[PDB]
Amino acid sequence: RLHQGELQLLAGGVLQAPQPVLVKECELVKDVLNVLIGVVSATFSLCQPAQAFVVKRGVHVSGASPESISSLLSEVAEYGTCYTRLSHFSLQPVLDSLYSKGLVFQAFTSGLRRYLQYYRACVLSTPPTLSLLTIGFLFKKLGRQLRYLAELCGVGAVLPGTCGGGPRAAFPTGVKLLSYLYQEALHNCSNEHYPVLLSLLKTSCEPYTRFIHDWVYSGVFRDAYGEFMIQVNHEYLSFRDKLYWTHGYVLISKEVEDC
Amino acid sequence: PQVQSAADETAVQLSELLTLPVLMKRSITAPLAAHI
Amino acid sequence: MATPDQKSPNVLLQNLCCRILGRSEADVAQQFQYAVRVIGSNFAPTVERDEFLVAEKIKKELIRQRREADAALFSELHRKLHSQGVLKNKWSILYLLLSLSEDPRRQPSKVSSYATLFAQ
Amino acid sequence: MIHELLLALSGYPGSIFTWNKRSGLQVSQDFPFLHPSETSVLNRLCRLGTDYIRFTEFIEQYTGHVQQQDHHPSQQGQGGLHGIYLRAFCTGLDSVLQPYRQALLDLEQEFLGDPHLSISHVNYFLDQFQLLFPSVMVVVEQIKSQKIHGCQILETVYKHSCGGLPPVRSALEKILAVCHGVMYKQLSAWM
Amino acid sequence: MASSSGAGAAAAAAAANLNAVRETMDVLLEISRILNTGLDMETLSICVRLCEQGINPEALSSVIKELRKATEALKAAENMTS
Amino acid sequence: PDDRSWLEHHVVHQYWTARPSQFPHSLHLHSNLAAVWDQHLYSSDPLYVPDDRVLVTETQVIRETLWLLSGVKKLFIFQLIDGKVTVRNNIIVTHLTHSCLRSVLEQIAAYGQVVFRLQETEAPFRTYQAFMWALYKYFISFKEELAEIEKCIINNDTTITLAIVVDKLAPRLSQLKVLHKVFSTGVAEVPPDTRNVVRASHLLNTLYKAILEYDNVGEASEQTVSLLFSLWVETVRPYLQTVDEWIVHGHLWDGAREFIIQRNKNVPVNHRDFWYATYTLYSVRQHTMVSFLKPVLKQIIMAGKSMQLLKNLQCAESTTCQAGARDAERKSLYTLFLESVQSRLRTPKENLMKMQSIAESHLELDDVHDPLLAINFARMYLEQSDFHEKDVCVDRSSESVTCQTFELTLRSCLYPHIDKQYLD
Repeated sequence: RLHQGELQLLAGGVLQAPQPVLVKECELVKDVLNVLIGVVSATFSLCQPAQAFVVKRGVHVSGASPESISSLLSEVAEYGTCYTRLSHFSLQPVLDSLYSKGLVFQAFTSGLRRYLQYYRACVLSTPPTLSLLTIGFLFKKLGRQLRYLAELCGVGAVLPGTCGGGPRAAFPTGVKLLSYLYQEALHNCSNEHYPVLLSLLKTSCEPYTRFIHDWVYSGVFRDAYGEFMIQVNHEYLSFRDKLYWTHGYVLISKEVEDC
Repeated sequence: PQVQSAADETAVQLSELLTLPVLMKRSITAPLAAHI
Repeated sequence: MATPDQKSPNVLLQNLCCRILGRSEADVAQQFQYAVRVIGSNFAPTVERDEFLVAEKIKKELIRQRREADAALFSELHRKLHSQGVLKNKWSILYLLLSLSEDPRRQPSKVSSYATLFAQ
Repeated sequence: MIHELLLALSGYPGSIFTWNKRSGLQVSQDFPFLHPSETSVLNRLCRLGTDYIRFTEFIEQYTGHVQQQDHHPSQQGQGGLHGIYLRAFCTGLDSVLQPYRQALLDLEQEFLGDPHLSISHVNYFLDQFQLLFPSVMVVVEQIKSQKIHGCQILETVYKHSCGGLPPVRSALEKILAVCHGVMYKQLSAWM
Repeated sequence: MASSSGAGAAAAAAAANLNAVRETMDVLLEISRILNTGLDMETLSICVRLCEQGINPEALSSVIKELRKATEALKAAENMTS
Repeated sequence: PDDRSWLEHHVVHQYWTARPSQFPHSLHLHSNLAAVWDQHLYSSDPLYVPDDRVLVTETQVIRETLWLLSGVKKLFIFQLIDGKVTVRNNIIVTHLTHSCLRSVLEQIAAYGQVVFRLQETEAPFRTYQAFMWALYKYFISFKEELAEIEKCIINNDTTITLAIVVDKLAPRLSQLKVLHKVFSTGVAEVPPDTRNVVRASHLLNTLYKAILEYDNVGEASEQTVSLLFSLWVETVRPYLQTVDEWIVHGHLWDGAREFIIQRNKNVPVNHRDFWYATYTLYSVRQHTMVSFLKPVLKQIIMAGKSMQLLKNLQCAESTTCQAGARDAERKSLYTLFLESVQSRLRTPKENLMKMQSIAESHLELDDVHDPLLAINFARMYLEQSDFHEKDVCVDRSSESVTCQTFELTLRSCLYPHIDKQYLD
């Protein structure tokens, strides 16, 4: 407090330092836990466009400087922002008829919902008796991995309107999904996300693998979103000549890499 | 197995022995080749 | 936006007298009166009103004290201060800093205790 | 301040311990409430914190970013630290800071138990990391400066593994083991 | 929804300006120390505020010298009475 | 500032700051000894001008002394001039005479200057690295006692005086003095332009002679003898490692060329002089012989030559590269020597299951745990949380009468093993 007063005296009133509000840790932990679920607290307010908690100015913690405490809380708020924004991005629930991302993407989002459920379970498993620094260090790796995966999936926590990051690419589907997953797995093969990325790839391929099974066994194209490389043109599929084989079911050959 | 249990460790043993593309190839093409 | 209550120069001077004497403002009343008398007096313009000229004079003075490393450090700090642009009156602050410099090499002519007689 | 000092060592600079992009974490100024010898001890601790901050900056620089799927992964290795070995290096750095984080947490617990503890107890307890961190930081800075690429970085680590500090040797052995695990995975794929 | 995001950026800009001021103040303190001015953090801040108010450096120096002589007599008495 | 000033008055006075903290002290003759001496001096010499003396607290003096002994620089009372700790002249304590305080502080300052010279050590070479490591361990051991003294001071329950602290540190102070002299002779007496090999050889000979001196010094040097033995083990560790590498792999890996034997790269294995010229002793000065190894230096040379020949003879893949005891699984010459010395001197899925239990306690029953995801989340959160993954007692004090001579202990714990490996 003395040092902040001295700094204010030196700054001649121009730096309106937000008044340091001293809060008890047995409370700060609760605010941190709310951030871990992306919930805004008395110290952290949710910035709606970012779906991000914003720290109340002038948060003071006992035993630490309000500026240093604010820095720590800013890092924790960034992790909570990543959690809440990622949850919202993954929260696209139902593969309804308006869902154009396909069944592989829908299954991926289901797996992502499972992942976020596991994250919530972990956050709830965190005892509120842990230290703020201990909790921060324990979740530092997990938050970094979550941020890396969110950027990798284009579902990065940054608000699309405020982040001058270019347009977050639509989550790849079908062959595009497979290529995206393969590239990320190669790039993230050393990360803690590599097993998780493999799990998500399996889960997203499961509807695609069912479609593949039906195509291979019955020649039935079960691709509801056009993700399979083969399209069936039923007008020629009813043909009883060479044209039946060539045009009734057509494999999209030109973009074989994309199909 | 892949990622479907918890305590299970063999579920990823191939995933640690084999690379994800090679693991997926081995896992998918063998039944695929049989059916084809 | 309520610019921290930088108490008026009279209050600041009283606080400064109290701080310098290590006594409360009420205990520094004679010193406060002396300070008020000095502050109300017409002061000659500072020797140098050029930020760079004042900085150069400070560097030269440090060199004169055989503090050549300190002279270089002073020139560097002056460059840094000029680049920072925080001070509005660079010439006045530079002149003040030059005026407040003390030569460590010159054995302090110990102020005879007799000077205290006039402080009261 | 001790909690503030740890926060600065945990990457939260304050008014006393300022972080400078050029200077790293540093004590902002001499404070009237410390003996100048205490100021010197604080400056040494701020040196350690600066090294930790620089390590954290490097960790973020090479691990903190999601790997951009730039089509040519080979060219990622040139400018930015990239490569499976680069990811392994960052992971090793984080693992080596994990024991440091644990020691910092133990210090935090001790300070919570006894509010009368002084900096000398920390300086005793943290001296092992005050010796460890400078050498690993020098090794990492050398790797960055020489642009060691791919497994050739591993060769430098081996050269660095020949260090005289037993704890530095062990830490570099752990990092080398992780990188060798990745190398062995690639070698297995090839073979 | 956008507006809530803006306040954080404004606060960050103000904090960056304040941090820059703090760095500048530390540099200024170091410069004063190199010049052997004898000002402490509180005394230096008071002098800066006074200097910011336009005080003549010659007048300020004379006032400082007189205050220092009075302070030295008072400090000698305080050290003698304990 | 008012609350801060009240604390500053109650949290211990700024006397450690150049601001004069005037503190109330008893005017009793026994308590005002400084003041009584000032009165007598003032009364005795009409030419006597009273110098300005700074009154310092005894507890404050003790704390600053401990900080100096803890290796803190920039003390207020004790200034370091040309690497010499010097007391500020205007310091006085209530209970000591200026001359008496000056004498005690001069002794303390001499010890602090010694520490400071020792504190400045950079470790540029393997042997210098070992010496630095040993010095760091010693300084740790000293800092432990210093921290315990500081803790006792902090408790403030009992009167601790400077004399009491000096007496407590007397054995440590003596060890520090012996170490300072030994270090000065081994390193400080070494000319700066000496080759790193030459510096190392001089240090090694100094170590051997010091070892002999301390062994002759008897029980009173037990702590010092232990220190020297640990230092010798550490300094030989790089040397013993190089010897082990030469014996096992037949290759002298000496980046700094600090070993007394240098391999001549100009002598190929198929050269007639391979057996003779390939590995050359740095024999330019006869002084390059390692005194502690000198009794075994010839056997060492023969073993190294044999291993260098075998590795340098294009041997068919000889089965005697057994996949069994790896040289890494072989106790290193430093490790084997330490183990043999200690023995002669009698000297010194589960994580997945945990993650599954955590999930069962915190995950809803119906959500299938994904084992790849389970492992990932375990590593990032649970394995992150459960990372509470936080010595050769060469002390002759136990059986100094039964401890063999340094050369005898070497011959019995290391040399027999070295001879065995050479014979094999």
